Amino acid sequence: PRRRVIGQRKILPDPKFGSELLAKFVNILMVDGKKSTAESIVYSALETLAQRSGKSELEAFEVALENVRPTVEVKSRRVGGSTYQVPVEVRPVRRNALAMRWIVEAARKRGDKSMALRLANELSDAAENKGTAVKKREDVHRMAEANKAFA
Amino acid sequence: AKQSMKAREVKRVALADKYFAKRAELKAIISDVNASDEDRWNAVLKLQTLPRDSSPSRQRNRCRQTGRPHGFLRKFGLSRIKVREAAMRGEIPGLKKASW
Amino acid sequence: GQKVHPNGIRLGIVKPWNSTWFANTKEFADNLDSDFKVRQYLTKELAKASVSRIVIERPAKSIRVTIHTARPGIVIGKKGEDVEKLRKVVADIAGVPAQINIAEVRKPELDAKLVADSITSQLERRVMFRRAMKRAVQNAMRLGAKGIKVEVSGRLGGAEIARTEWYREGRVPLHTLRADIDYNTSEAHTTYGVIGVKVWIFKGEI
Amino acid sequence: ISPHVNKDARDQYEIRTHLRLVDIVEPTEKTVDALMRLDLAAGVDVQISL
RNA sequence: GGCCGCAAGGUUAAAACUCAAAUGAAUUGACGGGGGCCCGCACAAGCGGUGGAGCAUGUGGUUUAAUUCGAUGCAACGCGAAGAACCUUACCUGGUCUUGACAUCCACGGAAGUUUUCAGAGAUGAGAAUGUGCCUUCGGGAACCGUGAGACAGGUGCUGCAUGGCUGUCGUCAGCUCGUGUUGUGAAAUGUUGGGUUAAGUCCCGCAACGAGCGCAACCCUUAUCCUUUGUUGCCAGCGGUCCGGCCGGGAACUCAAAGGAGACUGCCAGUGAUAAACUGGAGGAAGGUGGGGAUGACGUCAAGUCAUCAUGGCCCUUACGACCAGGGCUACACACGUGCUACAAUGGCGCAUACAAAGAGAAGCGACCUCGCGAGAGCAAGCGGACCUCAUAAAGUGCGUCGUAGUCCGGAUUGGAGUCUGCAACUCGACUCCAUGAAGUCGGAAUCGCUAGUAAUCGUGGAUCAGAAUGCCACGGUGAAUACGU
Repeated sequence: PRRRVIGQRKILPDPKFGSELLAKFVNILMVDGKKSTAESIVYSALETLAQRSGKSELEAFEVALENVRPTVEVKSRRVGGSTYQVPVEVRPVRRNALAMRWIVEAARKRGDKSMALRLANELSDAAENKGTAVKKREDVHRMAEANKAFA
Repeated sequence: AKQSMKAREVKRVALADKYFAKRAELKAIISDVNASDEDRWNAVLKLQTLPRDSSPSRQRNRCRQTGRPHGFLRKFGLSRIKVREAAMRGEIPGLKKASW
Repeated sequence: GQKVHPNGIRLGIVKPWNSTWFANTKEFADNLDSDFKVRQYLTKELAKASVSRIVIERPAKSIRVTIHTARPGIVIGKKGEDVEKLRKVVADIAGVPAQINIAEVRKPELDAKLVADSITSQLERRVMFRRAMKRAVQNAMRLGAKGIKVEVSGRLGGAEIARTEWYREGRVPLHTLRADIDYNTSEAHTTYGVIGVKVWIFKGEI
Repeated sequence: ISPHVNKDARDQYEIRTHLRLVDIVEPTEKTVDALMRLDLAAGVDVQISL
């Protein structure tokens, strides 16, 4: 806004584990105010992912996120009558938010049967450095690299 | 509203008040089960000879000060415009502007 | 823009109602109609006695009417004959026993209805509207109102193009809900059409 | 609130009805007669059940 | 025409005809692809939609005997209509009346229940019964019916560019003005500009100004925390009966009902700032700096809307532009646009069984228990003018099964048969139920809309109008996000 200071809203932690990251992930997955459905889907997905890797659900989740977090991006400027792409850094909260959004968006487009299966497959591919989310990170970094002259 | 429409309404109310009992009796005959199966036919043929304006469904509610056929309220017997004028003057007990 | 009705917005805060009775859904409308007819009759019959308010009450199975006036002698008459005639006609209209009471207005120059009526009467006899308005304002301020406003609208003086004019003295705070503001209106019927009049009088905060 | 087309621009009104109940347990003839022979303000409705 | 010049041209220098103005310097505004400062879902950061399909509903056009009249960039198009089968109705076709369907006056005779023939009906005729009350000093005729004649009635006929009243919009924007004094020949100016600050012409300081008014804020309603009064139709920690249930004796504690009160003021603490106004942070507190939401609309602008709510100057028609009646139309259909509902599916469809609400309405009304019918419903009949009875069973949710990516166990337009109910009467033109049928459609081109929090999105429930007839309008609660670096 123009003359405002916006505080932070309090977010409850997860009921099974105790993380706020997982709560934010549930929130980004939910549709139409149906939180129980999203919780069920996420718990099923994490359960199926833990067996494929023999490590804890939280550790697998963090491993998946660390390969999707971005570092730099491009904004649009127009002062000389033309559109320029200006590279900027990304701050941590935005890094996490963008990673989560890209993971869910990639999962929804897959062709497996159930949403839990789609999410599990997408997370495993991300942990191995494959999939549309990782391709998106690559594209963003490429565009930011091709414009370092305007920094 | 024209002066003839109000007269029409007055005539309708008069006839509907005049023929109230005859219609109720004939309709009870027609509706009641285990009748003669011929009295029913005769009552059906008799109900349609009474004047048309004796059916209470030919009546239209009107504002009691202007005769308007739209925007009627039953508690007050008036239309919206006259309701508002009286309310602002203070002529309807208990009524006032509300907020919540 | 458009403005809210002063009396209406002040009902129940600092202003009273003009009718006081309780009824149910099957008598409400009939009672409203009877009140309308009674007020119409009295307003026609006392057109020259300076009436300013007609209050109605319905206790038990009867009607009691209180008339606020500046000429109680002219309303009553010779040993009450006129009041008796009014009582009989009102009882006939209502359909139940009737009672009539009279109250006096001490200062007719501080009453909004009577000021508007006087201006309309003067306008129907071809007086100058500026003179009429100024005289009203001066009289009210002399007798001690904290403020007054007068407004007039129409074909003033016979012009072909209509117009609105107004005058003000003192204070007239219309956004303050505890201000005691008096308000009323009146109409004039001339050879060129209708002319409208509005009056505001301010008397203090409560 | 407009004589012709303006579908917004409404007014909203309210009527409030207040209610109270009183009970008498051990009456006497004089008390009941006194209650029946009484008159109160001219805007209240009173209903008596024996 | 003369003089001068190689030329280009220079110099001296008219008239006819035409217009009622052309011009200089200053003043108040409006505008600028001029400058400076500040605001708003204005952009930016996000979430969900409209534009493509079928259906509902309004408008343009076209057609018709008629498809009644009004609203038109934002500020007309689910708008006047909060409910067109007859009525409503103002339009069309045909049949009828002329002081009249609705009033006040004069004078010639008497009223109100039933019941037969002809009309589509309006409206014509034949018959039976009745003898009202009430100073009858006879004149009462009041109450209410026939005809006759004329002063009159009657008009949703035209002009919102003759008007009153009411309403939209710029805009809940922070502005708009006056008295006395002073400056200028004057139109005008100052005050209202300046340094800070604020949501605010809000506040302080300075200054040829000193003061005041209408607007801003406050007083009104609702929501969040306490306590003192009264406890049925509302309520059960402690006590005791048991057929298990607030059922019963009881109790006045609690939830709740509704009247009186208490509380929030930058009041307290530190830092900044002009020895200020204010600002950033902290304590205690249910709540903190306008705690959240409503009502409240300045001087004025658009010859803005309404003579069809009503009232009203001036025109216009009176065996007709005024009454009465039956049938039809306002629902048409090659086409173009606005506002909505239902979908295109596994965060789902279908079967079984199981938690948790708020706010309303009801006597020509709301209609329990029981019986009959697959069902819409029907029969017989308690209770309630209601914290007691009824409408009335919340849904999304949760548990267990099946369907396995197909135009399908997705979607439910159209069309055939058989019925129910309201109402004199459902052909044109109502709502609903059963069996059968099973269309377009796989996420929508250029455009374009809403929303900053208990909001958007999604799920159900009630009312006004109303014999019957909501996917519209006005209210109520359940679950419950994403994002705001910045101008």
